[PDB]
Amino acid sequence: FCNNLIKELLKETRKEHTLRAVQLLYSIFCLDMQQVTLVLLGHILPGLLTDSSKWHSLMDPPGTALAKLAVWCALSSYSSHKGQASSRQKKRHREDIEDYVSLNMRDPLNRVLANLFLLISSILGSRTAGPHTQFVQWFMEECVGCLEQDSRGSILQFMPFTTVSELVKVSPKVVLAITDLSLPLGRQVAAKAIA
Amino acid sequence: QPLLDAVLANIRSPVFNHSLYRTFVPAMMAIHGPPIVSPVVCSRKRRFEEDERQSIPNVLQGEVARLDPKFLVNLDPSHCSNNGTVHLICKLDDKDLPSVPPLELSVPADYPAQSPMWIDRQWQYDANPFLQSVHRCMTSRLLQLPDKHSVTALLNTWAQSIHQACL
Amino acid sequence: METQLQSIFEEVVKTEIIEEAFPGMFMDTPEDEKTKLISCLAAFRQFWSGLSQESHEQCVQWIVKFIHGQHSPKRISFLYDCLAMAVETGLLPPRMVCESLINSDSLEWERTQLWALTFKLVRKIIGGVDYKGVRDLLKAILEKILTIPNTVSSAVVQQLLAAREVIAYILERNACLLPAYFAVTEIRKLYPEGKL
Amino acid sequence: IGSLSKNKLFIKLTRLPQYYIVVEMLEVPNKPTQLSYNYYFMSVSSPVMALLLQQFKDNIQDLMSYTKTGCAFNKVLAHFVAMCDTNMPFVGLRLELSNLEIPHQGVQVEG
Repeated sequence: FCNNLIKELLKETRKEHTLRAVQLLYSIFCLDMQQVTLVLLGHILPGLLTDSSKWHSLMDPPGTALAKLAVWCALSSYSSHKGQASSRQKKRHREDIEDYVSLNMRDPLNRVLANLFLLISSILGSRTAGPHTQFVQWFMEECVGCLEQDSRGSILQFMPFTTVSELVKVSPKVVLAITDLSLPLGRQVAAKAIA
Repeated sequence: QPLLDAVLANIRSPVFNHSLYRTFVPAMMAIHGPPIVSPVVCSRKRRFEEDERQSIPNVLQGEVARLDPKFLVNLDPSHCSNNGTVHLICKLDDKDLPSVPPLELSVPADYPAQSPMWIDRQWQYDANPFLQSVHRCMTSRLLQLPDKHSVTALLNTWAQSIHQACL
Repeated sequence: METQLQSIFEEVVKTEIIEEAFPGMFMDTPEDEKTKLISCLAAFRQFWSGLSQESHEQCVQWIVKFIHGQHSPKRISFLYDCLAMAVETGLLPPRMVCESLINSDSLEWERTQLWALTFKLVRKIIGGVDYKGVRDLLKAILEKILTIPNTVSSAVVQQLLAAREVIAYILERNACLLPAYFAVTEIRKLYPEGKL
Repeated sequence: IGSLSKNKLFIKLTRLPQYYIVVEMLEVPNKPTQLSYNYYFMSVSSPVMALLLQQFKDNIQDLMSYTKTGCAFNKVLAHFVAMCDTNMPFVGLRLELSNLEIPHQGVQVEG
């Protein structure tokens, strides 16, 4: 469903139409927010970033809408949501571990978001970036938003700090994102953002 | 002189080159009959693993690591971590006055690279007249370098200019 | 003789000397920012006043060819300073140098440093007082950018981005610099009613 | 250009690649002696007419004597006729290595 949707999406070739498209699409994704957003964050983003065949699509200005789409659905999912419908509660019993290798809880949405962010940081690596550098740029840009609470950024041995350090080479945007709770961990990224 | 055999032997150019066997290997087997040509253990293994995974071709690091202890080379935030991997920060430590480190961002190993770009040129150089003269002598000597070589020529010329600063 | 002029310019600019093995301090102390640049400018202006004013298109082509025949980014920048000074002196109007430089020496993603310095020159000369006949150079620039591949690299991004900076400056000053309609129509080589 | 001068040469580097004509700055101001021993280097051979510029420390080499840590001043002169004896060969090698790859010349191992 979402695959064919995003496939039909990249045809406008004009920012306004793509904007209206993603605007209507965020709404059409309602009534199934949890599972739809899970499947999206799990497949549709790696489905283009992991390989080069689908990289061709990511170069489009629709890519900015796709980034906006991703951050919007992530924010909506992380936010409080009951979503209890008859045709949904009667069909909300499956099994999935997501095989999310770890090399503040155990929740499918949170784990999928962590895996997604890890893959973002990995794609942010060097030695190849034609289309996806702009993708992660737009992602980080649209992620910046007031009244938001996503991008928790665990601070044990994780990428987000090095990720922000690298994104600084593409000024104070990440200087605000990484500042989770003014913890001593944030002192490092603050010093790096001092420049 | 005995070239009659040459062209007629060269006649057998096309793909069906098997009859040569029936022409030579019996007579060969008369004189040379060796079963022991390569009986030792032998097997073809094309590749096992091949990648740098740490930096550019080794030659640059291998050569720069051989420099004097008077120079102190390090790396800035990795904005070209894999392909470029060249933006050096150096600290002259000797019997001379210290100064600002250079940029030193090079190109592929062909080395048509005047690597330093002086990212902090303006404000760091407008500070004092002495270091301004140092910079002037630096750029004047760099212009004199014909096809400069980032590996050694850059740091050597910079050290020479820093040692020329004492007038 | 254009070759004689090139050799004279080389002698005036190239000053190759001994290996400087013997350490000598007081040998060469010229003010390159005000003395050598002005001397080169004066010599080139005398040669310009000599002859071939209108026909100086092929002459400037020869000049830029000789400039890009080198391999020292520092030397290229030093030469570019003299070109800028000549612009302020009035010689080499922006149209000529812009139309010549963009072709035959772009070296697409070949010499990153050269690419960057050339586009820095374009950004500097972006003033370029010119009539409605200015869209041609924009079209040629975009055409030269389009030849760039899709996955060239990840390290050299900022240096190549200078082209994007020039385009941004142009299309943003278009609010006050050049006609918008012409800028839009120049995208015909890339915009057939929308083709990614 | 100058006046009555002297000249020295060498063999150890090559037969006669570059001579060395030198002359003291005669007629010192208010001094019957101490002609300050001016120095100038040349690089003619086929006698070339390229620049000479006195590429070495001419004539601040005197201040190089004061750069030491401690009856005749001859100590300076030999230096010149010494340094060429080991300097001019190496650059020639550069011209030979200027054809294969990496002509990184003039490097000094640890001083």
